[PDB]
Amino acid sequence: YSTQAKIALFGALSWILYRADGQSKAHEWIVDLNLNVLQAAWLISFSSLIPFRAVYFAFRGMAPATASTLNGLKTFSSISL
Amino acid sequence: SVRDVKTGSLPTNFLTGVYRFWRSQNPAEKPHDPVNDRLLPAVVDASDKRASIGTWATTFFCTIISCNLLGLMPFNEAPTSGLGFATGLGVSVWATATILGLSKTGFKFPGHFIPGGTPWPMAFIFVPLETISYTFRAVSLGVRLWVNMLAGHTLLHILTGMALALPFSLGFFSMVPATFGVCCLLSALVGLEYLVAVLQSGVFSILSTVYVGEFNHDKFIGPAAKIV
Amino acid sequence: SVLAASKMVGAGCATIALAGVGAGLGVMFGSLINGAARNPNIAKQLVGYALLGFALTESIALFSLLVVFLILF
Amino acid sequence: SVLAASKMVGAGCATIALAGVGAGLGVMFGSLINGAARNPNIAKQLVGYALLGFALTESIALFSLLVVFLILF
Amino acid sequence: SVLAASKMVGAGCATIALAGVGAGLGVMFGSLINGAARNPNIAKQLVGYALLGFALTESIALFSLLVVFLILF
Amino acid sequence: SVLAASKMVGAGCATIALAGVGAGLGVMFGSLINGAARNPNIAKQLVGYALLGFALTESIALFSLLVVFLILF
Amino acid sequence: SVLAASKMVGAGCATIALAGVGAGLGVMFGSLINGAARNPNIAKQLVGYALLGFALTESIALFSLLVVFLILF
Amino acid sequence: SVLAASKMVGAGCATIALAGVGAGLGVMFGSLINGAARNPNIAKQLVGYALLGFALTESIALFSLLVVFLILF
Amino acid sequence: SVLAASKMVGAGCATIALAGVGAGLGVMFGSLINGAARNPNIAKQLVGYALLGFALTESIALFSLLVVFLILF
Amino acid sequence: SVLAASKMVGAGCATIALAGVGAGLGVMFGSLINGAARNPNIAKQLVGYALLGFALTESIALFSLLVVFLILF
Amino acid sequence: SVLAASKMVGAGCATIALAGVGAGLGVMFGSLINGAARNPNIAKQLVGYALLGFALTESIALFSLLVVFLILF
Amino acid sequence: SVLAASKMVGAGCATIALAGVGAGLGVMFGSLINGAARNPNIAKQLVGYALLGFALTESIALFSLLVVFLILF
Repeated sequence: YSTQAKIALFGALSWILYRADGQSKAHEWIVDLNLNVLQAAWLISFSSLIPFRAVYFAFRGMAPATASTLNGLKTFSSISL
Repeated sequence: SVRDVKTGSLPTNFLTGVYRFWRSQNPAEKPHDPVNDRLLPAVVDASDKRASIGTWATTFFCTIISCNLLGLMPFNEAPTSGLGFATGLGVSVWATATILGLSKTGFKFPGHFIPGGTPWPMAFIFVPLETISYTFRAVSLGVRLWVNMLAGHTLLHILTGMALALPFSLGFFSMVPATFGVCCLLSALVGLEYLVAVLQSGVFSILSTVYVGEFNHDKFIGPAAKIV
Repeated sequence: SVLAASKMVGAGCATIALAGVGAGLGVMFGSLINGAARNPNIAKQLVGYALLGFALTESIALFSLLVVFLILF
Repeated sequence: SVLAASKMVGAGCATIALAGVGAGLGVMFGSLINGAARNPNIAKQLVGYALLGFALTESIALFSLLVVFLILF
Repeated sequence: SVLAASKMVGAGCATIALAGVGAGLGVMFGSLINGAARNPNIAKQLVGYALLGFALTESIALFSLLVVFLILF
Repeated sequence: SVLAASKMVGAGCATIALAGVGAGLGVMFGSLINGAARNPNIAKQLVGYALLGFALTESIALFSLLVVFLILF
Repeated sequence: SVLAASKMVGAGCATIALAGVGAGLGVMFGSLINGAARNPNIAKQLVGYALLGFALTESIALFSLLVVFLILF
Repeated sequence: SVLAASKMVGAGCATIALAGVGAGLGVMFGSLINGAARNPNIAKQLVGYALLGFALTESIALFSLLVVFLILF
Repeated sequence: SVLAASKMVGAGCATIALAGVGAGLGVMFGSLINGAARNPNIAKQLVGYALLGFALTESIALFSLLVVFLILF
Repeated sequence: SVLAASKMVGAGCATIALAGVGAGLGVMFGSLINGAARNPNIAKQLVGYALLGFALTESIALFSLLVVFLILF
Repeated sequence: SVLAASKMVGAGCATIALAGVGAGLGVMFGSLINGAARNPNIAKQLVGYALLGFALTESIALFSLLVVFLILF
Repeated sequence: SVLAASKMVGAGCATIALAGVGAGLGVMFGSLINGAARNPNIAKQLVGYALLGFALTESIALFSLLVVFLILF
């Protein structure tokens, strides 16, 4: 964990503690605490549903500069002997 | 010397698929002759007075996703649920689709009346009916994004605000008759709210690309000497 | 205070306009599917026409919810 | 003050005209899609006819919201 | 003053006639598009027949708003 | 005077019959256009049948506005 | 005198049956036009069947206005 | 005497069942005409089936007016 | 005695279920006629299926008039 | 006793859900007949699918009459 | 106690959402039958798609009865 | 306390928008089945278009239940 990443660590963990404390001090608190165990139940389920080796080769085909391989210079018309 | 970017990384390939999609929504008009090496000074100039619609959409699409994606991150709430952000991008497309109309005419406000004959009291109501159907193009574009992130979120409180009551009024061991069927109902709305949040942006920005792309109609200025 | 009371009845009655808006963009999105049935070789134009009509149907949906918040707030 | 009270009930009841306006420009924009299904070679005329009928359907939508603001303001 | 009060309720109820007028000139302008689907070689006659029926449908729209202003003014 | 008051509420409620009259002569004039789509070589008979059915649909439109003026005047 | 008062509210509510009667003889007279589209060589039988169904639809229109005058007079 | 008063409101509300009965035997008599469009060589069987369904639709029309006179008389 | 009064209002409101029952066995008996249009060589099976669905539609008609007499008697 | 009074009004209003249930299994049993029109050689599968959908439509009919007896009894 | 009284009126009015849910899964199960009319050689996919849409239509039926028990209990 | 009373009547009246939402995604999911009838060789695009329109129909369903909880809570 580099210097730049640790600032993004407790710049996103101290966001949680700023905000998960902001869920208890509100009015409907247990309406909002059970809201977030349910909302992260799809963060779990999306991890084990999508095929990451098939989304990646879909986004590898998303751009024509990386999907189709290069055809710039054939090896004939480039030799010198 | 910012960063050595990888050549084929994932947000490089994800972004330029999006940008070549929105740029593909308003392509330039096929010109009135074969594109020579002398028509090129009118092709780079008709691609100059063209409004750069490809980045004005991707600005309003890589924001509306990344703001509504936070509505499905845990503990967080999407900033588009406020009225002060959702219609902050609602008027400012209808602003932008008006500034072009106030630029293709040269003036700063036209809108006056041209006369007619016997249907002239008939044609007097319609252009200030088109105006009130042009003014409500703004409010329609804003609140539509504001509700869909407050509609699936005011309900989803109360689905949580009832489903808890069955393990509250009844015991924790009593999940078998009803709770497991209801906890499957509640979870099946964040599955709905995911597909609304990914797609409300894709609606919102394709509306922006239609509502601007009816203003940048231009013409070529290379007919000066054809055959010689 | 019947002024702030009787606007709550017409609050709910105002949103019945959003019944037929729901029924409107059902047949509108029904014939999208029957429209792609005849020639799915070119149907991006038809969905490119389908997001036109949905945007003008939300210009009835929001056009009725302009009144509901005008009654409430 | 039932004068400024009872107009709030008929405020919401006035906008139920915008139900069938929503259902009207659904089938109107439904058959746009089935209309482009038969011959998408020429369909700019049909969308050029579709923006005609939407403008005359908003001459029912605004024609009912002429009454709503006449009741309120 | 229930005389000037109760006419405000029937004011909004009178405009519900403009629901089906909106639904009327939707299918009327729907089949305009399906009508130009069969033979767009000659369709200026059909739009020349479409502005006939819209004018006689506004002879229901104004024919109901004749009553609304008769109740109000 | 609730006698001359409560007839103003049922005044507006009486004209909601003119919703579906508007929706009635929409599909009636919709299929006029789809009717001329199949054979516009002979369609003066069909419009000669279309003014038959409109006259019998105004025998519902006026047949409901017979009641509205019976309530008012 | 709520007896002669409350019958005036149900007077207007009774005539909402004449909404769908209007919508009924619209599609009934719509398919008259699409019926003459297929074979206008013989269509006097179809109009000879169309005045049958209109007479049995006015046996719903008058069948509801039997109640309205029973409430009033 | 709200007993003999409040039955007059539900008197008119009871006859709204005769809306969709009117809309029912419209499409029922609409497809009679489209039914004779396909083969008018044999259509006395179809009208012989059409008077079957009208008699069973008046077994909804009278089946609702059984209630109206039960409320009144 | 609002107990025996207010059940008379919901008496008439209960029978509005018999609107769409009437509209239900219209299209149900409409497609009987279009069903005999395709092959009247064998249509006693179709009418033998048509009296099935009418009996299950009267299991909605009586299923709503079970409530009306439960309110009255 | 408005508690046992006002539930009688919402008793009748609760059964209006059984309008569109009646209209639902009309078109559901309409297309049964048009479904047997295309191929009556194999239609026991289609009626074997028709009793599936009627059972799931009575899971709306009883699903609304679950509420009516919950209000009454 | 109008608090526990007036929720009984909106109890019955809340279930009118289950009208069009009934009408929704009628045409949804109507076109199941017309869908098996075109190719009953492969129709287990279509019924495999029909139980998809019924489950998402009961996500409107229960989605309205979520409100009814929220009003009652 | 008519303020917290009269919002319970417009609570139930607000959800009648979810009638035609139910009827909207019935024909929307009806033509899904007729859409797979023409070419089930490629129908994952059509269901890939069907989950588009359902998500925009729930942008009417939740768009009306945004108002109901705004009235209640």
